[PDB]
Amino acid sequence: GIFGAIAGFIENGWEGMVDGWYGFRHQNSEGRGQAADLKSTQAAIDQINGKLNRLIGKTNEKFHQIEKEFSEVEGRIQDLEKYVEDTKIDLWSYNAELLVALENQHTIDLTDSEMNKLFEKTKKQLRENAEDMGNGCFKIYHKCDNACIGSIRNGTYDHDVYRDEALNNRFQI
Amino acid sequence: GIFGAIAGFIENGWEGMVDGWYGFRHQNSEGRGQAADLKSTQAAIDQINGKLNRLIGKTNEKFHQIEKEFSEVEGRIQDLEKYVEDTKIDLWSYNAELLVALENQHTIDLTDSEMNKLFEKTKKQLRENAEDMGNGCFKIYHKCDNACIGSIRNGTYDHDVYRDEALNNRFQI
Amino acid sequence: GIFGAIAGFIENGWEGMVDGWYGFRHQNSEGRGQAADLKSTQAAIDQINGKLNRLIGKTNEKFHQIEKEFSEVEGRIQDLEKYVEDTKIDLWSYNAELLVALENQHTIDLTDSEMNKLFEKTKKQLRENAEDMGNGCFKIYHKCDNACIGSIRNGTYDHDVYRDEALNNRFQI
Amino acid sequence: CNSECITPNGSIPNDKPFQNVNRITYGACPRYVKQSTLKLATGMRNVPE
Amino acid sequence: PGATLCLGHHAVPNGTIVKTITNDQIEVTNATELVQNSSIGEICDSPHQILDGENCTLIDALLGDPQCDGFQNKKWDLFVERSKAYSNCYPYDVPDYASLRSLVAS
Ligand SMILES: *[C@@H]1O[C@H](CO)[C@@H](O[C@@H]2O[C@H](CO)[C@@H](O[C@@H]3O[C@H](CO)[C@@H](O)[C@H](O)[C@@H]3O)[C@H](O)[C@H]2NC(C)=O)[C@H](O)[C@H]1NC(C)=O
Ligand SMILES: *[C@@H]1O[C@H](CO)[C@@H](O[C@@H]2O[C@H](CO)[C@@H](O)[C@H](O)[C@H]2NC(C)=O)[C@H](O)[C@H]1NC(C)=O
Ligand SMILES: *[C@@H]1O[C@H](CO)[C@@H](O[C@@H]2O[C@H](CO)[C@@H](O)[C@H](O)[C@H]2NC(C)=O)[C@H](O)[C@H]1NC(C)=O
Ligand SMILES: *[C@@H]1O[C@H](CO)[C@@H](O)[C@H](O)[C@H]1NC(C)=O
Ligand SMILES: *[C@@H]1O[C@H](CO)[C@@H](O)[C@H](O)[C@H]1NC(C)=O
Ligand SMILES: *[C@@H]1O[C@H](CO)[C@@H](O)[C@H](O)[C@H]1NC(C)=O
Repeated sequence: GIFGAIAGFIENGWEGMVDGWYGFRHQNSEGRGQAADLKSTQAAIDQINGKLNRLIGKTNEKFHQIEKEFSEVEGRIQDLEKYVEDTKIDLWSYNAELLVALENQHTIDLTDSEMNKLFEKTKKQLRENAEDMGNGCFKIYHKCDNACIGSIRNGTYDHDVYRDEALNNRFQI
Repeated sequence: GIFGAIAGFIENGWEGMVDGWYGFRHQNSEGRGQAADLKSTQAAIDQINGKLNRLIGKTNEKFHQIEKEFSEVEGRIQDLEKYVEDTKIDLWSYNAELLVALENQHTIDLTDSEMNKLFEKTKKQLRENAEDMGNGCFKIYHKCDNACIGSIRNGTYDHDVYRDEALNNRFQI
Repeated sequence: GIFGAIAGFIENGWEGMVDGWYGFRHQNSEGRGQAADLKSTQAAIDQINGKLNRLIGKTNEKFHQIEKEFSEVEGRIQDLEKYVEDTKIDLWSYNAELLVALENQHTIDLTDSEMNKLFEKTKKQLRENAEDMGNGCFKIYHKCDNACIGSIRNGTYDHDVYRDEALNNRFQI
Repeated sequence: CNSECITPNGSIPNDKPFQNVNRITYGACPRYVKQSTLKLATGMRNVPE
Repeated sequence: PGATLCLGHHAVPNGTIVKTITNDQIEVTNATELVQNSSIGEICDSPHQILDGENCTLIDALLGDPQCDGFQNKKWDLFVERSKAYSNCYPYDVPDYASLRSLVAS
């Protein structure tokens, strides 16, 4: 939520993208297509799995304790045993509630972060050869086939190659 | 603080804006004016009300417990009751201290976030028709009356209408 | 990590920068040089010292408590004393582990944040006179001596002085 | 009168999550803490003219 | 000519200082108190059933000290013992007084 991409300037997600968490949809003179971006996707997963690594399968061994159920009324000593237990249960129950709320806020936010970073990296790569349409898409002001499109995705796009062409188109009258 | 808008590139807040948390001040050929942005304001309020919902009116019922004041010295049993109570109180006292500091950092940061988003959304809307002066304000390189200004605020500004006009002004010699 | 500057578009840190945490490296017709930015460094330091202030030298006084070691087997009363202490110990131990993980996450991110802000501030100052090369560096499209570079760092750079020059260079064919 | 939370000092409103009135309580009560005040931000940072 | 458009945020003249993770005193636009620090000084009789012990301890009402005859067979959610309470029958003690008192209270 906090970076404002996911559920923000990105209107919604793409249900037809089943091979990654983040990616690219393009349109050009040969048609329109889609490809997942591996690095951003993996980055998000690694952080979530890190949370999982701290939380899953990490239980503490406890052995002989105090009794916690009682068949006879006894008073003072029984009051104390039960209260200790009730007190313990409430604090652990508290930590867990807080933990989940906190982990969940940070997870929506970290995923929002990864989408935005991918946007920014892409934004920067195109230099003066593209403009931000405001909804996560870029208008590319030059002919850009799949190989061209592939180069952006592959991080090998050479902005200098297209610049004259792109500039003429942007700044036409 | 963490996004760097509020108490950052936004030099300060506007005390005369009392009908919203975020908004626009403009200057043009017909004058200068101010209007709150409802959507961003509501976004900030909603998250804060969400925190309150977890915190306000949510107390736990407790009934018979242990005694906590004592008129006679008794030794072993009384030390434990007191120790149990002090321990509980210290832990609850910790969570509360931790809760508020954490909530407050997140609240300042999320509000900073919403301001930046509004800046970002607005920045994107204007395309090549405006430039960022660096202090949260944009210089718009064309005549832009109230209807024009209203359109930016209203999210209906058509960058294409003014582009020729704006570009000539930006890239003059 | 979350803003994507540190360990992100900034390929790495500079070990040779020993008089600040953030700063500038430049190259121009008179050479290439380095200067720390004092304000951003201090901003990061100030936030970290604040955490330390909550944590360092702030211990709680405790006096007479319960016994915690025992030379004889006693059963019910002894089980409870031990259980009370173990329970206490486990909860304090939990808060600390969580505290450090949380504090550490926020510190890397806040430091990432400060780096990004300095980049963003710098980006705005240069207006249309520079382009983002995508790795935290700007290509400046005009002659820029030490005094020129110094002015950017010092926040007194006048984009109007160089704008005509820069535009001719940027928008060449 | 009508109040969910009773302490030896008297009944207290139970809207707040915490309280420093008395460690002794009965009913739907805020949890006792040592602080006399804990202020939760309900607005952004204030940066006056 | 053209125009200028500035983005900004509100502020108030009477902000309140709260503590955060990185600074113990930062001014914000508004805050709320999370610690209840006062009582009205009386115990409300609703919605819980209150039984005022007056001159009688729980144990004395139990045993049937004559001045506690009014308490016979009554129920309570919360029994309130007054510091002014006193016994006025045959002098007595209760081994583990606190437990009996407790079990009856509960
Ligand atoms: C600064 O912020 C506080 C808190 O956001 C504002 O307090 C608001 O005051 C009203 C009236 O007391 C509260 O209404 C009450 O709500 C509780 C539970 O929600 C309900 O049980 C009561 O019957 C009553 O209706 C309200 O909760 C509270 N705002 C919120 C959202 O918590 C205060 O107005 C602000 N101060 C200024 C000057 O802006
Ligand atoms: C609620 O009652 C308790 C108990 O009477 C009060 O605690 C006393 O506070 C005074 C003032 O500092 C101390 O001198 C006494 O030692 C305390 N008494 C005991 C037995 O702890 C407390 O002040 C009351 N709370 C409020 C908010 O009125
Ligand atoms: C509880 O017992 C006390 C003590 O005997 C009673 O206090 C007396 O009240 C009467 C009537 O006002 C006075 O004339 C006496 O001076 C008081 N005696 C003492 C020793 O103080 C009190 O009335 C009883 N309380 C209730 C509610 O039954
Ligand atoms: C990236 O582009 C290069 C240049 O064509 C190509 O050879 C290579 O297959 C691409 N790399 C990946 C991993 O897609
Ligand atoms: C947005 O545009 C519509 C269509 O002209 C207009 O009726 C409406 O008043 C505008 N909204 C605001 C609040 O300016
Ligand atoms: C910033 O530039 C101004 C104008 O020359 C000068 O007065 C000041 O010394 C400079 N600041 C630093 C620290 O270089």
